[PDB]
Amino acid sequence: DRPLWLPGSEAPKWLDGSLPGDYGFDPLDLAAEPGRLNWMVQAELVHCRWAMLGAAGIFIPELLTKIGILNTPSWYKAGDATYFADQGTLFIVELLLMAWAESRRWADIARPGSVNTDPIFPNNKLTGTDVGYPGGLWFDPLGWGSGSEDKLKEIRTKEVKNGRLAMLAVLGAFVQANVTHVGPIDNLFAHLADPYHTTILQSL
Amino acid sequence: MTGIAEWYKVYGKSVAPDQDARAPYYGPNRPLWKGPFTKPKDVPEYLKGEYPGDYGCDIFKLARLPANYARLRTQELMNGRWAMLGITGCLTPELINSNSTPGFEPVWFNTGAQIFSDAGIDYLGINAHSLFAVIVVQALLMGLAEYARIKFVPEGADPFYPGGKTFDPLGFSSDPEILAELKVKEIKNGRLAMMAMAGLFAQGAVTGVSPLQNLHDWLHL
Amino acid sequence: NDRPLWFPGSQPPEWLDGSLPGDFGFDPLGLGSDPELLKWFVQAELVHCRWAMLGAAGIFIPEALTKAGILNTPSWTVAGDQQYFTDATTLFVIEIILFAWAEGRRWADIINPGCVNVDPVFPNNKLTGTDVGYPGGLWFDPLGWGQTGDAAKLKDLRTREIKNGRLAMLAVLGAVVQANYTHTGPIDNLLAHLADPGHNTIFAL
Amino acid sequence: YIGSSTNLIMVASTTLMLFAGRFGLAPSANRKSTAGLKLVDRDSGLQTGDPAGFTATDTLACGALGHVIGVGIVLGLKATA
Amino acid sequence: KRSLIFASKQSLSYLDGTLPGDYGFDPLGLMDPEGAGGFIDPQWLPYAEIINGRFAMLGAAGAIAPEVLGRIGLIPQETAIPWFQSGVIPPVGNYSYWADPYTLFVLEMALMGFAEHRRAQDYYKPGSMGKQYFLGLEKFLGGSGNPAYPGGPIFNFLGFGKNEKELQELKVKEVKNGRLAMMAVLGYFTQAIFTGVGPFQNLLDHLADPVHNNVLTNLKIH
Ligand code: CLA
Ligand code: CLA
Ligand SMILES: CC1=C[C@H](O)CC(C)(C)[C@H]1/C=C/C(C)=C/C=C/C(C)=C/C=C/C=C(C)/C=C/C=C(C)/C=C/C1=C(C)C[C@H](O)CC1(C)C
Repeated sequence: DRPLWLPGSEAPKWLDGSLPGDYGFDPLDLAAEPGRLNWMVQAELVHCRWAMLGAAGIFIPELLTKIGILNTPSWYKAGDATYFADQGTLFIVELLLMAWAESRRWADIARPGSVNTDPIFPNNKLTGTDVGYPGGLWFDPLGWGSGSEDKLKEIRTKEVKNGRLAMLAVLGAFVQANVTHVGPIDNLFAHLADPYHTTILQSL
Repeated sequence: MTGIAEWYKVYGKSVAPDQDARAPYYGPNRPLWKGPFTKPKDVPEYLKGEYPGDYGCDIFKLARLPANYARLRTQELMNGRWAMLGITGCLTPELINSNSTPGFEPVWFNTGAQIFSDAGIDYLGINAHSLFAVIVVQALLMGLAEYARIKFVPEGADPFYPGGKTFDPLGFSSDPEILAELKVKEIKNGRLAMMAMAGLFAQGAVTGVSPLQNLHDWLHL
Repeated sequence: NDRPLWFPGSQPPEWLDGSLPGDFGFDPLGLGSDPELLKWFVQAELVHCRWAMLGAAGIFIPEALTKAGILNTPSWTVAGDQQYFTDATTLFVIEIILFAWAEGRRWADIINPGCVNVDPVFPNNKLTGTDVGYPGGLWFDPLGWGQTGDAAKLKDLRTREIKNGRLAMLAVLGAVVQANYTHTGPIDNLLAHLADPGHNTIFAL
Repeated sequence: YIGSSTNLIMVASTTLMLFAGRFGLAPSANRKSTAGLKLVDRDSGLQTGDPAGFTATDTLACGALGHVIGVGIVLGLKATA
Repeated sequence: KRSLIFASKQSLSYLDGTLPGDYGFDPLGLMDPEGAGGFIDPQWLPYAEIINGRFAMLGAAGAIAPEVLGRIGLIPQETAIPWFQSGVIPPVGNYSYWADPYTLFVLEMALMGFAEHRRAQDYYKPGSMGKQYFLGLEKFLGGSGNPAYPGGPIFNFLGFGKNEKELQELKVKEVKNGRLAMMAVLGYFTQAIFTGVGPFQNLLDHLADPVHNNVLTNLKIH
């Protein structure tokens, strides 16, 4: 039917053919129970989108810092720099603003098509019909995610794949700076210099 | 009905006729190789439970052919019985006396080079260094027992459970039910002997010290 | 199907019937009784035989060409403990990564024949092979030979390959054990054996 | 202490008493002794998983008497030798 | 039909399975209805078991909670002390609270009396605590037919056990956890005497070197 993670195999029954990025990769059957599949697809959507943003703040800064256009600190040292606010205050402000946005999304997931109206002004509405893809003039200012179902799967598939790669990259940076005690981009430009003696094994 | 055959204080599962000594270990309601986590996907459709020690573990699908299944069962029984004797023969020497001061050896895996060099085999503390005078005798004696076992089945006795008067002199198998459970007991103790043997081989290969001294080091320290 | 046997005066095992290449009814232990296990075993035989062909070549030809010729490889037994472009404990991982792909494709072929006959990148470069253990295509049989339509010449060539391969397996096992014991290379040991066939043997250690 | 003579004596005494009680060589809950020291069977009313009829009370009694006898032997062997 | 631990012919006559934790374990025949009396009778022993078990659940999860929370480091370390050093036994250890432990004991006796006497009066005379005026909330403390399970708007405010099957299973779970907590508190006491350190310290000592840190090695007291 479709190219799966393994060339010779049979896709799990629950992952029939529908969701974007569907490749029948579920060895552990972590979405076999009915109803859990909807939760997981939303969960992966959230992580990947966060990871995309998190990778652009871990590599692009260091990308245009090592060559030098910004002079920003490293990703793993930005947690101590003094900013106009306080680190603790910034944490709490995030927590409440995150609470509002996360809570609005949670209500959408639990009851689809119930949080589609602006509270302050009950005239502005959010254009969205698929859970996890809410449009409107804020999230979708260009109308690039509405129309034929065919293009929806393409762009959605493009979205998740870049996201899956992004999640993997950020996991690297985390562990991969933890043991090497050096920046990610520095590792890249040290791996293309002497590739055969700059490997995971030679870092213990 | 015969010598220590009415001796019904060894059953293992039955205070009374409430069980018939074969209800468990056989049939559909029997213990399986993953306890209550054996939702049927790996329990095949040929391991119904007619044979002793059937726990429904055929991951690699070796016994899917009924003829091969019988051969494997016999082969399991034979390494099983020999393993039982071997582990007993590897431990009892080192529960009676110890230390390799004379040409004696308390270590199971160092008793075989004992004759080869220095002295000869000195039972508990039959000499010289002649290999091919035990070898021939053992080869001759085993070849004929080996040969007399693969053949000479009296008329209809199981070639692996003869149960006559020379192999079942004590008559434990007079009652069919007590033969059914004793077979389970035999195979299960045999499997334990085999795992113990693999432990001795692996532990000797790694640690290189006598198995009981390994236990003493592990427990005491 | 009467045919030459490993042991002339024996009844061939029932499961073997001579159809497989190199089948001489040599199953004294009755290991390949189950048909599926027999299939797995023939694949294992083919892979070991080819790897042993390569190993025998790389063990003897350089060592045949050191006592003469030009190539002075000091030994194959101490060849591992040397220096190269890359270190050993990471060359191993590089090899494992490079081989995982091909070994997985072959595994999938064994479990599901035909599913791994297409090039993943370009869906046109097929392999054109319906017999397991012999893909063909253009990476494995580039120079035409490998197929004969509907005939038995291919079976003869298959038997030739199997037999050369079993010889190579035995030779490489001999290389390993005889290097371990004789503490010396294979080719000079051959020369010494030729010098004194009688006294120079497996007993004059 | 595991290989000590005291440990060996105590283990042997307890094991021997448990064996005697379990295999009908000593009085138990279901094994009454008459005036002639012959063992007759009685219904103590205690259900046990032991096929022979060894109960938890039988186990406790046999262990207690085995410990008593083992302590006696240990102290006697210490005082004498 | 059920698991039997050490049942007997006598015990199984009156232990049939109605009670949640009923497994026939009555080697002493303490719940025989033939000789029911004051406190040794079928109506009181299950209730006493439930109450001892509930207080033991609070005890086992309370005698070790401050020590665990101080080990993970979120309560002050001076409040992260073994249970016996919290003023319950002043000789082994004492702590200075807002009131001396005898004033605290008098306050505890007053409050627990107001609660416990009402519980008793509902046990002896069911429904008698929902009639007389009690600060206007006597209607919440009415209880049900079973003294051990009032299940009112206060004692059951998340409303578990809507159906009878889940209710009974939850009863069995409560009884099992209570028996476990009772045995755990007995272990706390004996280990406090024999070791001199808190239960979590004993657990960590056993987890560190199990073969040299156990009852056999540690009946040297100190
Ligand atoms: C193709 C197989 C092959 C061949 C041609 C040789 C050839 C030789 N070996 Mg090696 N060897 C082999 C396999 C082989 N070996 C294997 C499998 C082992 C492991 C058991 C050994 C272990 C070994 C040791 C330990 C020693 C030799 C030695 C020798 C030499 C003297 C002969 C001898 O002692 O035979 C001994 C042979 C055996 C013990 C096993 C029999 C060999 C195979 C199984 C049977 C023959 C197969 C086939 C019919 C031969 C066709 C040959 C054809 C091309 C003419 C000679 C150069 C000795 C040496 O270095 O002398 C200078 C020596 O010390 N070999
Ligand atoms: C909830 C039951 C429970 C649990 C989990 C433990 C656990 C432990 N006890 Mg405590 N103990 C208990 C009850 C319990 N005990 C009771 C009732 C008593 C009074 C008889 C004691 C008296 C006691 C002493 C005096 C000592 C321990 C010690 C220990 C440690 C094990 C080493 C040892 O010698 O054990 C000995 C264990 C016993 C003497 C009691 C065995 C019988 C009881 C009923 C426990 C049965 C456990 C059972 C499997 C249920 C576990 C529930 C759950 C974890 C699965 C370990 C932290 C030792 C320690 O602190 O090491 C540093 C130590 O010196 N315990
Ligand atoms: C079941 C199954 C199922 C699924 O399907 C899969 C799986 C899981 C894989 C599987 C598994 C398997 C296994 C585990 C097996 C094992 C085996 C063994 C261990 C054997 C032994 C076996 C063992 C044996 C025989 C033993 C023997 C012994 C002997 C001879 C001995 C000898 C001796 C001695 C005495 C000592 C002295 O001084 C000397 C000598 C001479 C040294």
